[PDB]
Amino acid sequence: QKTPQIQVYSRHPPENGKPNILNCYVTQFHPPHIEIQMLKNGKKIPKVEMSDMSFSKDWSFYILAHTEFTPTETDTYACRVKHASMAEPKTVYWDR
Amino acid sequence: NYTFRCLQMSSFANRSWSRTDSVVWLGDLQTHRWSNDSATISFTKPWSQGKLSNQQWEKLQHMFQVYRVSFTRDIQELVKMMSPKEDYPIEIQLSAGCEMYPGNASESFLHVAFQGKYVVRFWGTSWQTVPGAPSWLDLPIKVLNADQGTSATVQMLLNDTCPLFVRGLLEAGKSDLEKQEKPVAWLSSVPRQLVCHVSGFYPKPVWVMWMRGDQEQQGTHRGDFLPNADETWYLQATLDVEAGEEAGLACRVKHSSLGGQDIILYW
Amino acid sequence: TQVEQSPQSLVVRQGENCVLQCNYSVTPDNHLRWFKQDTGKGLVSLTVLVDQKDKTSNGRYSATLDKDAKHSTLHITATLLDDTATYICVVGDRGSALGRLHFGAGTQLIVIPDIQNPDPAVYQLRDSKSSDKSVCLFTDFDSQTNVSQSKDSDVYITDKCVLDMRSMDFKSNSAVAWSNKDFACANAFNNSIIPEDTFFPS
Amino acid sequence: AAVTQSPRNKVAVTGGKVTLSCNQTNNHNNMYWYRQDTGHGLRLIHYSYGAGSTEKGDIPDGYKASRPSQENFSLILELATPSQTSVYFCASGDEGYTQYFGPGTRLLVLEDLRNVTPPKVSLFEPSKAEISHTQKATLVCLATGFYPDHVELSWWVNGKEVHSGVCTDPQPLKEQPALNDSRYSLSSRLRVSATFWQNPRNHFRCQVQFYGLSENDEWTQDRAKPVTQIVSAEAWGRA
Ligand SMILES: CCCCCC/C=C\CCCCCCCCCC(=O)O[C@H](COC(=O)CCCCCCCCCCCCCCC)CO[C@H]1O[C@H](CO)[C@@H](O)[C@H](O)[C@H]1O
Ligand SMILES: *[C@@H]1O[C@H](CO[C@@H]2O[C@@H](C)[C@@H](O)[C@@H](O)[C@@H]2O)[C@@H](O[C@@H]2O[C@H](CO)[C@@H](O)[C@H](O)[C@H]2NC(C)=O)[C@H](O)[C@H]1NC(C)=O
Ligand SMILES: *[C@@H]1O[C@H](CO)[C@@H](O[C@@H]2O[C@H](CO)[C@@H](O)[C@H](O)[C@H]2NC(C)=O)[C@H](O)[C@H]1NC(C)=O
Ligand SMILES: *[C@@H]1O[C@H](CO)[C@@H](O)[C@H](O)[C@H]1NC(C)=O
Repeated sequence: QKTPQIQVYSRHPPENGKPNILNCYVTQFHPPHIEIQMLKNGKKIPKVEMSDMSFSKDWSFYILAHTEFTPTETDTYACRVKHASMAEPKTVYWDR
Repeated sequence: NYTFRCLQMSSFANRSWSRTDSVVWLGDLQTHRWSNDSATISFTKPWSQGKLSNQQWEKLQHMFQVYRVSFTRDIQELVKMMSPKEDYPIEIQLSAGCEMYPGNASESFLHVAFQGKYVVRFWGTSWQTVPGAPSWLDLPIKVLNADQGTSATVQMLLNDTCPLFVRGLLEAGKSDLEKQEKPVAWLSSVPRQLVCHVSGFYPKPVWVMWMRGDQEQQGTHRGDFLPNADETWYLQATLDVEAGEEAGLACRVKHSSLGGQDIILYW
Repeated sequence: TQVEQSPQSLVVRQGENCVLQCNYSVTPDNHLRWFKQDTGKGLVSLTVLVDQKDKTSNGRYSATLDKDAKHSTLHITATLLDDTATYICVVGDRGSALGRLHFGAGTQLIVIPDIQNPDPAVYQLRDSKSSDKSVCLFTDFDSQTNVSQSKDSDVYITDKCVLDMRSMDFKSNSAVAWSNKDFACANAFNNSIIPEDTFFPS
Repeated sequence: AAVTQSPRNKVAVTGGKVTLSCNQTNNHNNMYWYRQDTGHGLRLIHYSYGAGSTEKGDIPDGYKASRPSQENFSLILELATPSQTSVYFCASGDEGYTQYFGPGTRLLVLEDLRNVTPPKVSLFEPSKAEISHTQKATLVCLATGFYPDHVELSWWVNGKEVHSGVCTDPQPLKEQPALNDSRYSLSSRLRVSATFWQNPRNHFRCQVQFYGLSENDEWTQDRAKPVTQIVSAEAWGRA
């Protein structure tokens, strides 16, 4: 088993009250079975898009989740990954 | 120089449940996908059929269609054959394609991994184990190499079909493969570490450095190339700095898209 | 069923050629093999075809295989009595032991032997241990003759059968009739169409 | 590269335990059990990739498989039913696609053994008149009064089996077709040259291998236990 590494980042420079896309890059895990959630203030965003799963030369899996978001002074966004390798699900928060 | 990769991933949870999904890459651009749920292979680019005629592609999709069903049963049976040496869950990954070099030259590969470790390859006219593989694999290799029909076909795919297909792909896909997208940059600090965010550039080669004028700041740590959804790239560089020292610090970015006029930002 | 054979059964005369079809939907189709099976016995392999469009022979047997059409035929040339058997089609779905074989239900062939010298008779034969019991043997009739059951159900009569004395290149038909008696051979086949030249010794 | 099955032929009752065996000395890893019924092609019951391994085939119900060694592969019927009346084939192979088949095993499973009966055998000697007319001599063998119909008739001259000049009824006949468990008769002919039959040093024998009860089957009737056995009839040549 291998642990997932999670990276949250935005497509365009973030501007308050200005439409954007939020990316969640999940890499380095094995086996391929994974459960990825994108959260707003702790609640699941719906209509989240996933790239197809693929793997790198080192045989480790990766996938890209992304969704449309508007950043505001007051909203917190996160990426929540569940995998066999972990006892508990791991949450990475978006920070500028 | 481009590498064409057909990456296959198959999971087997037990004796009955399995799924196989595939993706296809030319360099760092996805060309096909074939999910377990789909009876047929999907193009992800308009030029994904390359310079193949419709009859040729149909003939080719068909081959794979049959292989997917064959592959599933074979693995299940190879498990039956070795048991209780191995057992489910089982994870098999293939990596197949060719690297294209100038003019005529090319080199094909087919690499198999079992439980995330590279164990088998097709080489020459047969399957063989690679250094480190467990000896029990000798029975499956002996079984797989008994199949003369599979051998001739795989040989044909690697020596002939792959390079031919990819030469056509590079023609058809020239526009996309050679596209130039400009990076956009922004700056931020964390409790002090400065972050230069560079996003939206294509292709992958980029230069990003923190600078005080002409002086190139060591301690600039670039992370990894992270992908955007629109098939551009994202990269960031962190510089470690003392609190109350951000004055005069710039981030300079060079990229083929910008054509000479670098991006310079200031805090 | 994924392998079909035609015809289900056929009757030919000695010397005549025949063709046997095999059609299948098996996928993939690595090879196709034709078996011969004598009644009451095992599976002798005649040929195995392997190529996209393949052709094979084996003495009087020849065969084709067209993989696009998923079709194969087996030609027997100049049939002999011994060709009488069930012929079976098998498609194998891999080129390794990972394969499953898919069997046709077979095609049954009967070859009528050419009787060159018909000399039909009905003879009386005695029990080696018992001068009491006897049988009536109807022999040396050609193949345009039929043997039928008797009126009396106390009279047993068996269907014709052909023997081959390989050593002499000689074949003959016969049938046996006996009964628990007043019963005699001259009256034994009364309920059959027997030739007017049939020999009845004194 | 050959394969052996035993028994070749078996009469069994409902609720019995029947064991069919397969042996191969080819050092083949893989073995396979099939059954053949008229109107179907061979259908795979169970198979094995080596000692201690057994796998379900297409129609495994009512059968257990057993692979105790590289050499042996067994098909076990714990509770035999009439529907398992069939001809069973074993095969073996290495990594290649070829399967080398055994000679086959016929099994019949009856509801009751009450009627099982060995045949009576009689040899009928050549007609002097036939001899005179054809210069050929036909012996006739008769096997009568047996149940069920699982018999193998063979001819032997001077203790060696003969096939040339032999014809045997494809199927036995029923001695009383009206009746439920009718007994059977079966005939065979052996034709030879007059001078061969006229040789008083030639021993002719008709032999019927009957398949009946085992020494392990319970028998409760007064008459003799109708076990698997050979009954034969015999005569010498004469001038
Ligand atoms: C261009 C779009 C790309 C499409 C998506 C990419 C998908 C796949 C990429 C791979 C390309 C390979 C294709 C091969 C085609 C062959 C045709 C065929 O269909 O081949 C399959 C046999 O399956 C395989 O080939 C299995 C692949 C072998 C993988 C080796 C794995 C090593 C095992 C190690 C671990 C074992 C663990 C288990 C024990 C615990 C069946 O072959 C049958 O059918 C063929 C067509 O008639 C005949 O040539 C052949 O005679 C017959 O056997
Ligand atoms: C296909 O080419 C191979 C050699 O090419 C290499 O192996 C391929 C699978 C792939 O990895 C290529 O990119 C490699 O460069 C031929 O294999 C040789 O065959 C000859 C005679 O058949 C034999 O004597 C050699 O041992 C083989 N060479 C090696 C290096 O193993 C093969 O014949 C080619 N097949 C066809 C159908 O063209
Ligand atoms: C992955 O793909 C295969 C084929 O599309 C699926 O296998 C089929 O599953 C259904 C049951 O839902 C069966 O009726 C068929 O017999 C199967 N087809 C075969 C074996 O060729 C498989 O279920 C899919 N996997 C998942 C996880 O959805
Ligand atoms: C096989 O795996 C699936 C998914 O992992 C699981 O839900 C299912 O219960 C398993 N099948 C059996 C028969 O246990």
